[PDB]
Amino acid sequence: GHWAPGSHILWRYRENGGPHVHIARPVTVVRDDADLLAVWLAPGTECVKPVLADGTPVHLEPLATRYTKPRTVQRDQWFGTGVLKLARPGEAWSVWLFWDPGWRFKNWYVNLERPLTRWEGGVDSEDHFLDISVHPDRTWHWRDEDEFAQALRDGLMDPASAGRVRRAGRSAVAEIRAWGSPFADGWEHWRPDPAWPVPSLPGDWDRTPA
Ligand SMILES: [Mg+2]
Ligand code: NA
Ligand code: NA
Ligand code: NA
Repeated sequence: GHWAPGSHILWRYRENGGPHVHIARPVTVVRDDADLLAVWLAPGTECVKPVLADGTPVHLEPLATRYTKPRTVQRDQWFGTGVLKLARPGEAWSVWLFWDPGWRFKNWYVNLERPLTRWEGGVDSEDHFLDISVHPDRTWHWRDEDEFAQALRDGLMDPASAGRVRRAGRSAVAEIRAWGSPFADGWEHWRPDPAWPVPSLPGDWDRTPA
């Protein structure tokens, strides 16, 4: 069914090309219905993320080896300001909103990704490398095209799957140009309940969907 608002769930990503969870983010359900899942990732939340096995942050590893060196997982507090994440069922992206301090809206970010798979504890995806940034003035640009390219060269995607990601990118860009959902929907005015606690990272955050 659908989770009640205020419910705590996990928003997760698998490792690239494998079954194990490498990102796990406890989030609070904002909305969950036939048209949309919306969740809030609060500052200070304990999350899991990948790191290189030698301790190098993934983003700090030179691009040539970023996707080839062995990885492990680390638990640590979410860095920086909170994120509201929105995803339509079946859609090969989610849209995340970020604000500067004092809730001054900054941008929407379209994260191209495998359509979320719902399971008992939350939703799982696989990241598709390419992102889009959208500004309040309705302009847009790609982000992480370099990572996308490298991931292709390293065989993390085959040309077919890469084609599908770019097709999704073009569909999201058509939505941005049309100023469709969720851009036009006023999520930038959304605020969390100040009563909501910060959700904990469950000890079994790594369990696979049955
Ligand atoms: Mg991404
Ligand atoms: Na979506
Ligand atoms: Na709007
Ligand atoms: Na919006």
